[PDB]
Amino acid sequence: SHHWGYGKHNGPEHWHKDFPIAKGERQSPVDIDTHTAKYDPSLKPLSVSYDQATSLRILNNGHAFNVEFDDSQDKAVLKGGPLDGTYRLIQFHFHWGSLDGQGSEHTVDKKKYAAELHLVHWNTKYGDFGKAVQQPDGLAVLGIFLKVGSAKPGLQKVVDVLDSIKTKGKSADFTNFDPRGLLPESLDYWTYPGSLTTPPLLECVTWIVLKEPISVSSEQVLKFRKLNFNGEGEPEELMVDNWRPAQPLKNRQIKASFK
Ligand SMILES: [Zn+2]
Repeated sequence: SHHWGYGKHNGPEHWHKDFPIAKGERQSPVDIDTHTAKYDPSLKPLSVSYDQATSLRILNNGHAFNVEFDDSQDKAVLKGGPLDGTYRLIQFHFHWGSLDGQGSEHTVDKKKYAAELHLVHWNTKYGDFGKAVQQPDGLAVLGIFLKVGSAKPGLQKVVDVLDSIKTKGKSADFTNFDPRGLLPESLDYWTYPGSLTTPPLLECVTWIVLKEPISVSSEQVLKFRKLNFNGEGEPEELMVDNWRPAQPLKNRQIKASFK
């Protein structure tokens, strides 16, 4: 079959066997070379409208945990920046490390952060998520780096329920979560065309990666690292290092929103 993971034999280096697009022209993540990434003055202001965001549930899918949202109307939408039209938030999740010095998928001048938050939106041009993922302009993912320092109050509600979804397949109701509480103070960003960073690795993503990291506490990070890849009863495999390394940039240019 096409089971995949982050281990020695089922991890990113081997994904291509089952998902040949893994060696495609627009794979993610990438290293962001700040020297070559040029200001684009044509990028419009980035707009997030999250006041009416409706979170539904949190689940451990054996690779990460996802917080899922009602995307049936324009209640949590990303617009502007590089984007044409309206993108609805469907879910967010994180990637993180076993150690603070690794965990991010994107890197900045080769620097790795402790983790990376992905807020996943899809383009209402296409009428549902399934249709959007099949298109180069189908998704917009807002990438937010985490470093370890001061606790992040707006993360605490997430961290506080991770004990209920320790293992693969677990889910719980998760309402009234405000994703605005996960944002940094500056929304300066880089953007480039790329892919899902997990199988099926489709090249449907406009990446928007914020320059300014959020700070989270070592306590919050420790809670992430206590999660399991495995299901209940199976041998323990700590959910850590669920990040894909930098892929070749190939022909692509990375644009900066800031002068
Ligand atoms: Zn992700």
